[PDB]
Amino acid sequence: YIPPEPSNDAIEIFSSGIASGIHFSKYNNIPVKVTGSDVPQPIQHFTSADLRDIIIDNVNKSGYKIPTPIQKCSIPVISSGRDLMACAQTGSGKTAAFLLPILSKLLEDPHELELGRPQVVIVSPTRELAIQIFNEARKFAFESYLKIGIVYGGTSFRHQNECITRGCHVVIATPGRLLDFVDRTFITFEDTRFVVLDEADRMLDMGFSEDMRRIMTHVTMRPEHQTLMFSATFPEEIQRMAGEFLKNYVFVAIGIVGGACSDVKQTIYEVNKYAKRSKLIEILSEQADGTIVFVETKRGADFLASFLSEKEFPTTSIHGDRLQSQREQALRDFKNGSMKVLIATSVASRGLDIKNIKHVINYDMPSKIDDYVHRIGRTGRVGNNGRATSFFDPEKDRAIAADLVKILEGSGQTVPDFLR
RNA sequence: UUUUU
Ligand SMILES: Nc1ncnc2c1ncn2[C@@H]1O[C@H](COP(=O)(O)OP(=O)(O)NP(=O)(O)O)[C@@H](O)[C@H]1O
Ligand SMILES: [Mg+2]
Repeated sequence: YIPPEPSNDAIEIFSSGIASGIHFSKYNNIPVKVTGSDVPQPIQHFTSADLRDIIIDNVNKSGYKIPTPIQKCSIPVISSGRDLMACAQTGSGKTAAFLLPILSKLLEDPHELELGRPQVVIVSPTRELAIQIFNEARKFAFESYLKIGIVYGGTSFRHQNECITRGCHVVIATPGRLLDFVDRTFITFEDTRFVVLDEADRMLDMGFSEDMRRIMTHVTMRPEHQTLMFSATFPEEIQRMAGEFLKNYVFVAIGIVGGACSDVKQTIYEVNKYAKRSKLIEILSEQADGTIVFVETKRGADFLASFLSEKEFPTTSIHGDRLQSQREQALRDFKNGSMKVLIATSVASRGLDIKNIKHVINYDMPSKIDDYVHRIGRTGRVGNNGRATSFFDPEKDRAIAADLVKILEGSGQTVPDFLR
């Protein structure tokens, strides 16, 4: 496919991001928990966290005034050479929480850039999230000698291998296409001093564990390396599995682990399978701009997108059955307003940061409450408000009624009797 | 099922 190359104009490099909301201040009212031995103190300002000036400059140009709770706790820990497990609600700044200190460390204590040997490997559960992280990295490393780069499936192995063999300090990647570059020995980890697993709980779950074990357990892995794990959810059982790959690690949690973001007004409707589509148009007809509808299957996303567009709703979709180029273009169109409605499977439930997403609709409830938390988290980020509407079907979503209630109470939302 | 060479 050969995806479009990223521009270098500071106007584009800094076009990605959401402006802090009116509730930004509410962040410090959130309880903080830290566990571990001699954990460095939390920094209170970007200009007092031992960050290289280049980095701080890019932060100011990115529009940040105050670090968020996880950034305050995470930055000093990473800067200290410590391993980290960080939990913080969706849209609360976790990406910068690990890029700033890592990027800063690359300039502060430089090592020669070898070929096919990255100094930082950041892994992602989805392709679009990989490129998003990739662009934030370019944003924070803007106007420096640092070379980023990204590797992910659905693209021509040649154009990526190309960009990489020019040498990259930081490599963002999805598991599959990385194990490919690795089994073909074009990529090796002798110089990898930072291994970051974004959406870590997902990277370590049944789906990805084997591939993830192989990556981190590779015979080529530099014995001395920091391992950082971040996520808005982290089931205890997965936190135990993570520990095997962490050394004397610090644990930080802002708020309730796996807790939903309190800035998203959540509403749950009791709808039956065949009553869902009219309800959807009912809602979209009332207001359709900036809405993402989450469905259960790939075929379902495509069917619904086609339906909606035949009814005068500028709609596009994203899921695994579309060409990688269509997946990227669909996000493009949603970001610049071309498309007003985005239909998606959980391929877009985690980490995506889209300014236009003003409403999240769970057309189909997910089977796991954690997936619910990430999905509604695509809205109401950075202290801003947001709404999430979910269609609860008694015919099949009884199993998640219990966890949904807890998440609802836990985020200060109202619980409808039918869930009880 | 959804992701993931
Ligand atoms: N300190 C800050 N001040 C203002 N805005 C920020 C700040 N830090 C990050 N942001 C922005 O807010 C959005 C949320 O950051 P992001 O790193 O995607 O959060 P998250 O915690 O990773 N979310 P999720 O991946 O859904 O759990 C991004 O647009 C950032 O640009
Ligand atoms: Mg994230």
